[PDB]
Amino acid sequence: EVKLVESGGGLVQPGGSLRLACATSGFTFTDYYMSWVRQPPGKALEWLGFIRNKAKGYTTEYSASVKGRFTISRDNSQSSLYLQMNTLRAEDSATYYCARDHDGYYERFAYWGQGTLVTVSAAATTPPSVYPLAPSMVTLGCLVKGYFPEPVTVTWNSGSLSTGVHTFPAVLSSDLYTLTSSVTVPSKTWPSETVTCNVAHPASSTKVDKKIVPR
Amino acid sequence: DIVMTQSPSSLAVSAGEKVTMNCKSSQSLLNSRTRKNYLAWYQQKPGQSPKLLIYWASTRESGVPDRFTGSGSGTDFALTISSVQAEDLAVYYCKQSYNLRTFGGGTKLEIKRADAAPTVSIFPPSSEQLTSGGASVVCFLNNFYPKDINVKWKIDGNGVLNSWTDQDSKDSTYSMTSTLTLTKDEYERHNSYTCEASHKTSTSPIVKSFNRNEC
Repeated sequence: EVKLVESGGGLVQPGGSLRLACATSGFTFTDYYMSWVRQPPGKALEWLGFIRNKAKGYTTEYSASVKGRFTISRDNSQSSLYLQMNTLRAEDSATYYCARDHDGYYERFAYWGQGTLVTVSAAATTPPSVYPLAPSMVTLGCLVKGYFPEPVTVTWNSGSLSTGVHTFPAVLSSDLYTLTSSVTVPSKTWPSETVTCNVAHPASSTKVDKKIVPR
Repeated sequence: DIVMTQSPSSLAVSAGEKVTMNCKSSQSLLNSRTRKNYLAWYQQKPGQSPKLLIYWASTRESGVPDRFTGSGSGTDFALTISSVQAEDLAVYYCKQSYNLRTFGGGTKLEIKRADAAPTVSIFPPSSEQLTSGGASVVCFLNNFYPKDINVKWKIDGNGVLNSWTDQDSKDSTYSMTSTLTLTKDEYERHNSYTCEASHKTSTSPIVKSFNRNEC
């Protein structure tokens, strides 16, 4: 099955360089164009450029906005795509996607990764502090405090709990983020059976479990 | 340098209604050899990567409901949803692939719903947080409408972080969290802690509170 996975994104200092990776499988790689697109959080998609297929000589084109500063390459042995970025600015902070591409005629062959978050900032990386939020139905929560950069991911019971969950958009403040997640379950479930929020902050190699307990 | 522009920037409509949205090209996207318009429409729901709906301006992609219709030729193009559904919440992007690639600024589609009331839960600082020098009280405003809402922090009769969830995908609702962040020692000094929730569903705030001395 067609796979694309972006990686190599995280925090980089302004003026820095950073190369993103995009591994692919499940289709004849060299037959497709490969494209890079970005999206500042809460903003709009911006096409960045592409590298063409084998028959087209693997040639490259770029958005005027990044011609001369970003470089696109592909390793046809690893079926890997790459985006080399230089002189990074706060404005370049975005989720970056790779997507399968081809001549305009075959638009329907588009297939995207889930992206990776690149935060350009001089702020220092900081792991999250996770606190439990105890009170017929009942609401529990988890406070995720004092971490940088985005992102963190919050699950309840490792993903078994998708219903009644409100994970809130992180918020910056003095170069530190703070987000929160509430889950609303029946009274017969908690505190009879455990409710545990699972917090992952990759950029600080952190994984924190937190059980919610009464009193 | 093909430029794309979309209108309007935003759309709010109740379920069942019909909507259109437009996309203008700085030059013709019609290939005189395939006799096709290299203009595609993408839908991006919050938390997801863009997904294709229509290509060649007209032809729908597989699995895409027939309530979605793309049309136009040359430089002016439109997307029509015959009857909007709650799942249709998303930003809608047009994209030219005639020469390089370009996305318009998008069109955000919000949903109008039956004016609904919040659900308030109060949470005092966790043991773990107090033993860390700090202390935060959290308020969960769950599943209301519209977003017009404010929180008053009463202590015994600043340093606040708010965050609205994105509109739900079934109940078309909103949620919010006010995290009154505090120092342990000054949290230790007063008793009653309240979060008055001013909404346009009542001329009297929602009442959730606790006395620190009672914990």
